[PDB]
Amino acid sequence: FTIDDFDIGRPLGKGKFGNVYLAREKQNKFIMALKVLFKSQLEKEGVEHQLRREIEIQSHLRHPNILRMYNYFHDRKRIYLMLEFAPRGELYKELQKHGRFDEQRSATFMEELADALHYCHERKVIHRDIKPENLLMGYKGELKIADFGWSVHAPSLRRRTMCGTLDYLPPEMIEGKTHDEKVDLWCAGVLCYEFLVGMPPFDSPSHTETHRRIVNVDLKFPPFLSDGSKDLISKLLRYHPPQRLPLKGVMEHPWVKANSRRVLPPVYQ
Amino acid sequence: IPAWASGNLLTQAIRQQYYKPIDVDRMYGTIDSPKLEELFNKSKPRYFKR
Ligand SMILES: Nc1ncnc2c1ncn2[C@@H]1O[C@H](COP(=O)(O)OP(=O)(O)NP(=O)(O)O)[C@@H](O)[C@H]1O
Repeated sequence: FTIDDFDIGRPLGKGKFGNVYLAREKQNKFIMALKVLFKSQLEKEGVEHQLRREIEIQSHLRHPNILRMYNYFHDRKRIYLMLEFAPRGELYKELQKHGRFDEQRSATFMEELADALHYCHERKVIHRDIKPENLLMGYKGELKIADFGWSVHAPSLRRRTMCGTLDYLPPEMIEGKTHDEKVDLWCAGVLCYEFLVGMPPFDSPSHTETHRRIVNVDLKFPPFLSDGSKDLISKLLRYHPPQRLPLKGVMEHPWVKANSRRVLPPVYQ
Repeated sequence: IPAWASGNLLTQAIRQQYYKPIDVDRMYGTIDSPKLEELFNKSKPRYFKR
């Protein structure tokens, strides 16, 4: 592919290394997003290896709830990623606009998330930064995991890297322990709470107080939450990684079953 | 902004695409890609013959 295979429509957003454009591939008139990255900026920042790893991971995943990277190409100055267009845009914007999601919307997102994450884990990919800002939304509002920045393929070894986002950090990262794929189970629980409440569960005035709340699992449920939703969150936000509810458990949880209105997109044929 | 990319023509084309998915695996996934280790190296132009 080259840039002249596409009609450029309009900017969708400014990334750190270039813009993302709404584009239409000329030959099939197929609408996609083209993410443009400047090679010199990437090299200056020293992110080449990180970018390679992110592309290597995202470009080999095929799931309805993971944003697809169809292909990629480069020219003299730019690297171009050909991505699935998410017509309903950023999840975080929707949550901010509404303040909190209702149970139906939240359960639906949870089922989609757990399915995408299970797909990942079956391939020994750990995501490591699930939060609303890393999620986009499809035509029917389907969750799409979009940012694989912190992800890793971890076939054998446990990991040590502190990664993710303050409010979402699992206790084991804060304590300097090794971690595994169960980090994603914890983050799923933080996400479910934020969806329903509109604030993450360990919100605090300082980074040290947030860490303290996390490692103590100082979870205080607002009285408006349903017993089912509290049950799921409680089962994900376990101090001990091995005790967290598995992703198949999230999919099977009664609150998810009773409230989710998940619909699988049409597929070719 | 070209017309295809705004308001209604866009809305309409997105709907159309959701319900008539293309064989992306074939249409994009069989097409060659640059090696990852070559992304930061020399871009060679598409055409060179004499
Ligand atoms: N596939 C997409 N479909 C629709 N909008 C997109 C898509 N990808 C990116 N965008 C929009 O483009 C914006 C910036 O792109 P993104 O890849 O997120 O960079 P960012 O969010 O600024 N983070 P980074 O690129 O890491 O700085 C996003 O916030 C979206 O609003």
